[PDB]
Amino acid sequence: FIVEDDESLGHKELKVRKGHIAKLMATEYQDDVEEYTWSSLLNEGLVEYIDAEEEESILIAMQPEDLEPAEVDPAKRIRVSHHATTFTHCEIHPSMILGVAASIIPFPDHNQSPRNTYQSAMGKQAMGVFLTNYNVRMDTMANILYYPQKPLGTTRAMEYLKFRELPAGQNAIVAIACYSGY
Amino acid sequence: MNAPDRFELFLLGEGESKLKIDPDTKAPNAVVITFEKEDHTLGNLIRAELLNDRKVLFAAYKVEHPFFARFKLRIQTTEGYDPKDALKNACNSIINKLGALKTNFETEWNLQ
Amino acid sequence: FIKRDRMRRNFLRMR
Amino acid sequence: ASRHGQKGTIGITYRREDMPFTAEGIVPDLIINPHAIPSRMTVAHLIECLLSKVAALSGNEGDASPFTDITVEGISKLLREHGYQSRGFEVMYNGHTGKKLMAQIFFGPTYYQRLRHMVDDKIHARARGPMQVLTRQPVEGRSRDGG
Amino acid sequence: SLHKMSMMAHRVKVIPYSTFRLNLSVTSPYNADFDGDEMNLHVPQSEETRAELSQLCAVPLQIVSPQSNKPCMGIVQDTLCGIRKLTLRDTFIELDQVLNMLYWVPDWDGVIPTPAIIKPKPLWSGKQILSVAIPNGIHLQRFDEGTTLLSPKDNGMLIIDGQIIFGVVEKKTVGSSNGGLIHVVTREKGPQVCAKLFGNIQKVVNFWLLHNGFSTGIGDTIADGPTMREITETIAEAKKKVLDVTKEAQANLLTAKHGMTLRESFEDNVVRFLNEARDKAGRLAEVNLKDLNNVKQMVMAGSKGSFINIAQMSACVGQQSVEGKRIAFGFVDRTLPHFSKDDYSPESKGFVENSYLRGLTPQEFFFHAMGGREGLIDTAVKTAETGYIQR
Amino acid sequence: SNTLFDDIFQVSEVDPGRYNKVCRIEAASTTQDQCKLTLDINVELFPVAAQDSLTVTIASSLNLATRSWRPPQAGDRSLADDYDYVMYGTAYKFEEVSKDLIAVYYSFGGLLMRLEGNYRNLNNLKQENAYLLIRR
Amino acid sequence: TLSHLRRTNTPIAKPRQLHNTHWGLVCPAETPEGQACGLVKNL
Amino acid sequence: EGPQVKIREASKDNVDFILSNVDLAMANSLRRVMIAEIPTLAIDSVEVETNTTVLADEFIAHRLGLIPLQSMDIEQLEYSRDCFCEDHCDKCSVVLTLQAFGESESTTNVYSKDLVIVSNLMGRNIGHPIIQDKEGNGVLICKLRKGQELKLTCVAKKGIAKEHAKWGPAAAIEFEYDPWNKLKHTDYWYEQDSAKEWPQSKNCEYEDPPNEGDPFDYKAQADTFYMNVESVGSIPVDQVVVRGIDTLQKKVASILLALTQM
Amino acid sequence: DESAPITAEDSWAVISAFFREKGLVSQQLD
Amino acid sequence: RGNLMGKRVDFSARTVISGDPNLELDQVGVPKSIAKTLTYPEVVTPYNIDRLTQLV
Amino acid sequence: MIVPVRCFSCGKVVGDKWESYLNLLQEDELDEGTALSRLGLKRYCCRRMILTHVDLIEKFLRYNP
Amino acid sequence: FDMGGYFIINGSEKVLIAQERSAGNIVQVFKKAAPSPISHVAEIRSALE
Ligand SMILES: [Mg+2]
Ligand SMILES: [Zn+2]
Ligand SMILES: [Zn+2]
Repeated sequence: FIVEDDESLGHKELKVRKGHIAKLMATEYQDDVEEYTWSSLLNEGLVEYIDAEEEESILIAMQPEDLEPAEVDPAKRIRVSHHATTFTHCEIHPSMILGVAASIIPFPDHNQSPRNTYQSAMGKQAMGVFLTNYNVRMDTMANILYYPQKPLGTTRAMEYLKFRELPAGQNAIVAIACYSGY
Repeated sequence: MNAPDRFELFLLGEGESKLKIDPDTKAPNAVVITFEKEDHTLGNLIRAELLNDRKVLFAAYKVEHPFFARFKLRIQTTEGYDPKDALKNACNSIINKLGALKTNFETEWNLQ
Repeated sequence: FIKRDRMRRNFLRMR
Repeated sequence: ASRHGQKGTIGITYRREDMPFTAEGIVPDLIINPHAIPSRMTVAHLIECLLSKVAALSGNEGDASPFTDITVEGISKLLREHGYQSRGFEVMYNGHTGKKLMAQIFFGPTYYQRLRHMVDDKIHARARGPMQVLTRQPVEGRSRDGG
Repeated sequence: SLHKMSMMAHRVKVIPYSTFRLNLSVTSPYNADFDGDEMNLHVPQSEETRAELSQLCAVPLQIVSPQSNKPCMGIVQDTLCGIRKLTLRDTFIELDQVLNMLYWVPDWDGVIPTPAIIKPKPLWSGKQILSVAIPNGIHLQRFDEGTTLLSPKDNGMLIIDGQIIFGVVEKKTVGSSNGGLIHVVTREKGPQVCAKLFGNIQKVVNFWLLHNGFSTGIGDTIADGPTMREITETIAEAKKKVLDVTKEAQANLLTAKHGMTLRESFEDNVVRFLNEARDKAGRLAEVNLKDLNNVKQMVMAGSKGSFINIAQMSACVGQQSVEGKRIAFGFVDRTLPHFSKDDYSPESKGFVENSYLRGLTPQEFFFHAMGGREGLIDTAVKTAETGYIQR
Repeated sequence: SNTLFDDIFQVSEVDPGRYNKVCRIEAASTTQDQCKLTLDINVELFPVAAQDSLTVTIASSLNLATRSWRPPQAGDRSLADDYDYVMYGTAYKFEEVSKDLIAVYYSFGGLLMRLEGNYRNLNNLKQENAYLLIRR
Repeated sequence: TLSHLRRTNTPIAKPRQLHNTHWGLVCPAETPEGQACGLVKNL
Repeated sequence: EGPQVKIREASKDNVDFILSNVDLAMANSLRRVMIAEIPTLAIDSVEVETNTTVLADEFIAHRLGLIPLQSMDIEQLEYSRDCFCEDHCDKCSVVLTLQAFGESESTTNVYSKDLVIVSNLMGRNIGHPIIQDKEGNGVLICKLRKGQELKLTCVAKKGIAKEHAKWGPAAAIEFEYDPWNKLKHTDYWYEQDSAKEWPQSKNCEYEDPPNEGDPFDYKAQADTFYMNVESVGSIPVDQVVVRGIDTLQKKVASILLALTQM
Repeated sequence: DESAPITAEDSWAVISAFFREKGLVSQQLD
Repeated sequence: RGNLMGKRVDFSARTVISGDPNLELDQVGVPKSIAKTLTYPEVVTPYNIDRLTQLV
Repeated sequence: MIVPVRCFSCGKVVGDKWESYLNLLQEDELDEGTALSRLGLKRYCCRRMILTHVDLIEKFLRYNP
Repeated sequence: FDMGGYFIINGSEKVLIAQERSAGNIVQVFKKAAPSPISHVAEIRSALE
């Protein structure tokens, strides 16, 4: 996102606002035809593509509402302050710094990092249903779970990964007990 | 190929007593008896009843290892009170408790 | 604390 | 394996009536071992199992998206109201004696993955198989009757 | 396979279903666990080898490691968790049960000991039952801090004739210690007896654990809402103790003592403050727990975890690190752009002041990935150097 | 058969250290000023009040032991019935604390008894696996 | 199948570590363990 | 008389009761009987005539296992093994077959109710597939579009749930006692208050409050239990307990019988 | 309103477009 | 290395391991199959000739 | 795929609830928690199954055969 | 649900992986604190597009 500093409020905010978003789900929910697609955000100067070299030069914000307006649960993680004036960008959403593999872990922000790394490797040999057309491919060594189940603790990302239509496991009623030694 | 059948989880093996009347030597008028082809339900009862006869010194059982329908059962009585003939006196009794219960539930039901 | 989708019912109505 | 690097295997199978059970009559699919937790830090594996329980009660889908405000306390009270112990714990009954269990059990659903590494692919034994060409040694390779 | 005792000669019990199947307490030497590891087997073909195997490479013979003159096989897992609860004073066991537990021990004479309580309600105490499996003759005693022949907080060990008398059986006694039990039986009655001892102590303590059950759960990671306050106070003093120091350097009014630069001394000045504060916190959370709190038991049982684990769960995660230095200014003068430059502040350079319970904040999370990998690389190489070196 | 040792012991104090059933007791002879006791018990089955003068009996056996515990029948002219409370254990330490001040150390199955007093009163206490019988 | 397509590679300072600059560019979490820890990394 | 059974609720298909005046393992093993050794018919061997469908064969044949069947007159059927018959007959089994066709243009479902018995029941009352929906559409088996066929033959046999869940007459069994924790077989773990965050059993009505401020009747034993059986429709619930107990009676009496072979 | 400043939960809208725009193989297909 | 200090040998088996409390500290469970393939010769003597004959 | 026949843990009646489940949603604009409720699934091991099935076969059927 | 991203060679799904390289046309400085007489090395790996 592109912070904007000279703004009607007399301080910084985002060039993106509600109407923009409104037409989005509007265009999303065609599915008349105006197609307020991602591209439009660009040529409207809404969000700016940014690379590594460029980052050296800027000062980004974690979450907009978190930070941009100048200004509680004990169970909440403790969050940093908005002292920083000259923000020029705000992150789209930080949970978008994870690979395909990571954003299938529930709550990857509560575990111990190598666990994730272990998890990252593991799904890639979790069996599941790799591709719906499967009945007609003549591949070798394809493995298909029977009654795949969409998980419970999903993750706002994973929808995009269409996991919830080709899931790779089952919810199971597990009990953490020292039952019989075995 | 390595898989044992399933009737003889209850079907008597041939030339094999369903039980095994085995004297033990560790205690007088004690005994250990081997049960082919069954499981806790049969077992655990047969203990509990045997903790209520008064003429019994000791009674306990275990399943050695999950994979067979055998557990083992150990009775010790007071002197001159055979544990075989302490089984009947137990076992006769349970059916009594059921032929008591069942009909004392049969007539609990025609009431519906 | 949940996932809600049909707000197309809202958004097409809110529109 | 769980979704957190708890790759484990199947110790053993217990048909249902041996599985320890709760008052409600549920019986766990699958039992893991508390010593799995402590030095795996696999806290998220707990919270999922909690949240997943709440979801299957309410009907929603637990949002396990990371950097979200959704604390534990929030999840907890939500669980409580549905009539369960706040921390997902439950009374459970041993399945052999049909007795109470002198301590209470963690309990919920939780997403599990299966993995390729089935045993029937990993077993083989060899007593005078076929030798190599070169050193007349027993051949290698599991599919090939290797040594 | 890089012990002598990485290969031993087990007796064969032919079973059903298609895994290799083995008793746990020998899983420590193979450094093996059941997360899928495979294992090879070899069958000798002529008598001498069988004799050569049996009389040398049998497991029971291999129990004191000639490596560091102590046993290489404690009683280590949930059993070691299970055994703890059992030998507690608070515990008592009743006839119906005491009966069965005794039957399990297969070496058993057939003599019901006296219950430690009659009138009312004949009733045993765990320690006694356990004293069945232990063979006679044993004498063993160890006096911890504050162990007295009365033992008010129930420390130490004292066993006589094969009769536990006081103390709470645990790792330091039945694990793989210096001169805990298994060491002693071995020397006294040879291995063969000790082999049975491992068997029986497992058949009992499991059985009693089965019907006692044991579990864990998030609650075990929740602390007293108040003591959470103090954690935060200890968090605070640090930042104070951190912020204070910082100006002292910028005031140019800092002295590194002779040997290290201004900045390097500034580092040790800081990072100490962080670790100690984190540790100063974890202490409290660990202290605040109940004897109920299962993980607090697991650690007290010595079977898993340690102070650090729980301190990382509930108290705080504390400073991440690469190369032992703090996180480094990766871009110019700032690790991550979401911060300005010259910002050395603990949270910027890569402190972590939540705890695994209450989630990690993107900057923190990223940071915590850094060190988490650094371990992995190190693990990878530190093996490959070791494996080669040892070769 | 016989009381190996008896005397009154007023409950001077009771401390329930972290234990749900189990407590630390302090009692002393009325008869002789120097005879004392700290002993554990399961309170439930005999819970406790400060300054209860407790006469205390030990009585190495029952009739008036290489013996698998047996369930009573009837009219078993045992002991401990006119006594309130009973256990089973064995000594493990004959500590001679001073001049004829002695102490013994009885664990009962994990339950800890520590007398102290005059040897001369305590002559009867020699490595018998004794019982414990307190009333009132 | 997906992540595979968004893999990278790096044949062969310390190029196995996880530099600040990888923020949001390559996954701070996923990397196969062993010989290629670090040198394989997914977008 | 012996133990007592206060039947509280009876759904068409669920039976609750309190099990009064009874020892514990008794209560248990009545239950584990209920789950495990209730003889029952169910589809086992699955010949396939013709499968166009998208499902792998046994994947069908699998679920064809778990289709509950009328099983009142089950005892008038004897077991497969005990059939000297040519491996099945009207004495041992029921043979069902199926004629499913993807004819219409919309997707065409499949249900149990599309099954046909093909064997001389001797008028028996077993095997009629179980339709616990009003609409007379039973279990969903499979989906057919335009132009997919399924013809097949099936043999169903007697058996008990232990041999394969399919033979289960029983579903999840409620079980509780001492709902009031008066017995102390269990220690309520807690952070603050067993009272506060431990919902009282439904059953806590049925037995008094703990009238606390009282000494502990250590000698209290368990009886007056709280169970809620729940069948599938393989047999209605009252016939389960009947078949449940009579089984256990038929069990112990076996021991004595062979015992009498001293 | 139409010019109102945004809330986090919006962004998922923004994102879901981005993928609808591109997909996951983008640089490959590009 | 690959063919003198170490080599592919016969009379071997390998699989995954599973814990078990009910096995004696020196025991090992062998999958009933594996045992059927591995073997070990034995010499007829007056003693085992009986049993051996029966095995055959 | 297809709507497993009865649940792994409980085993209560699912191979009927399936489409009944649906009409509820479309016709009654009805929430899930409410839905499974008036489906008569008061336990939750079941309140797992149907809640997280995936009816895939409604994809395969698209293919010409 | 497929997404392409790849080829088929002799009928088998191959995939080009991103390889990675140093970027061309970059001035770069290092040290060489090896005792060699060259205590700083600036480089550039010129490439023609
Ligand atoms: Mg392993
Ligand atoms: Zn027949
Ligand atoms: Zn269910």
